[PDB]
Amino acid sequence: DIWLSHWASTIQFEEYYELTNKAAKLSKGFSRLELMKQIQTQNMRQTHFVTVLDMLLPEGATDHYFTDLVGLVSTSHAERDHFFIRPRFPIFGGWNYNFTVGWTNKLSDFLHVSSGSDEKFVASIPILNGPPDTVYDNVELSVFLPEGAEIFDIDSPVPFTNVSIETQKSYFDLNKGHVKLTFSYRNLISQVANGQVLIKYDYPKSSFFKKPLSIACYIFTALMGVFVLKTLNMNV
Amino acid sequence: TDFQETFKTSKRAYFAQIEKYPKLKLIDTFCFFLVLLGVIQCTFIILIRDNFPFNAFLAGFIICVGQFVLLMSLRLQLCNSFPGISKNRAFAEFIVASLILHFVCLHFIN
Ligand SMILES: *[C@@H]1O[C@H](CO)[C@@H](O[C@@H]2O[C@H](CO)[C@@H](O[C@@H]3O[C@H](CO)[C@@H](O)[C@H](O)[C@@H]3O)[C@H](O)[C@H]2NC(C)=O)[C@H](O)[C@H]1NC(C)=O
Ligand SMILES: *[C@@H]1O[C@H](CO)[C@@H](O[C@@H]2O[C@H](CO)[C@@H](O)[C@H](O)[C@H]2NC(C)=O)[C@H](O)[C@H]1NC(C)=O
Repeated sequence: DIWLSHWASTIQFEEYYELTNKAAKLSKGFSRLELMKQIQTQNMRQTHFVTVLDMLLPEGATDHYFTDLVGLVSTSHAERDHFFIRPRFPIFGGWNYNFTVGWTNKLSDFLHVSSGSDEKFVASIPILNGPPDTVYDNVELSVFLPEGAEIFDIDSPVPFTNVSIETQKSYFDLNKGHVKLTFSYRNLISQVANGQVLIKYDYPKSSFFKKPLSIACYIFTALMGVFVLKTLNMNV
Repeated sequence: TDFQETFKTSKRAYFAQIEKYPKLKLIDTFCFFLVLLGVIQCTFIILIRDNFPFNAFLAGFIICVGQFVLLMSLRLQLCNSFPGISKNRAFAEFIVASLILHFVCLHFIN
């Protein structure tokens, strides 16, 4: 899920991975003694299980987080251009792990104002960021334009399975809400599918200032509601 | 020490106090028939041997005890009024209390 924002001038990436390790399962179960001795012997050559993941993010990424379902995980290291991840348990053959990562880029390098009209924007979104050796069985890319945006044209380099336009209410979406343009891609490769999704929409200043004016409308009708409940005589 | 002056004297004060104020007549005869409904339900629980729902008995019983309670708590505010409370504010609070008791007793009858 990505989140374009014209008031903050920022784009905000959030990703939910449900990864399995389809390698060979391990006989005699799992034993922490053989794993820990296998770490202490030498050098961690190339073997099956997953200890660290290297997330290749866009260029300037600011606020990194890595959470599970039950809480957050503190074993993550966000160095420049690279977001390293250690899960809680090492993912052996056949094991599942569902997690969530997220970061925050500025919008000045993913969004571009068109030439014919000032209030028409064109966004090009990276279709896929992840570890270097992954295969994606299902991808649904939800881009979220702001509340008054109207999508004109949609182009994708990879042939998608599905596309739809809905709305979804986030924080202070008093009216209909964000424009959720969601793509459904089926079969993708991390190394191969180098593409960017191109959305051409408009976002006029008539609908750009309707956010503080809508919150002003709720505060104003709340205070006139206070005025009606204080000019009113109830004294038996 | 036969207390013959007590029942006759308080009979004169109370029985004189009834027809001087027409609203206390409503209050104390409505209290009296609330006591009759409490006696009728209590002798229904005595006449048969079981109290089978036992939320119906305390529904129909606590509506009469509670309504008698609120009627005395209004009669004490009409006979000699409380300082910060008017006689019209003595009555709307009885209405709100009675409607809350009627809701809880219609919830508790199921
Ligand atoms: C974490 O993500 C994984 C991957 O999507 C989730 O695993 C999937 O879970 C569902 C329901 O538990 C599985 O469906 C099941 O299918 C089998 C037959 O395959 C059937 O017998 C069951 O009645 C059920 O319909 C699905 O197969 C499974 N996917 C994989 C690849 O194992 C998992 O549920 C997620 N865990 C959490 C806590 O969110
Ligand atoms: C393509 O995407 C659309 C989204 O608009 C899917 O339609 C929805 O499907 C769900 C089933 O999970 C229904 O509950 C919704 O009511 C549907 N919405 C609409 C507007 O039809 C559609 O199923 C997808 N198709 C494929 C082949 O993936």
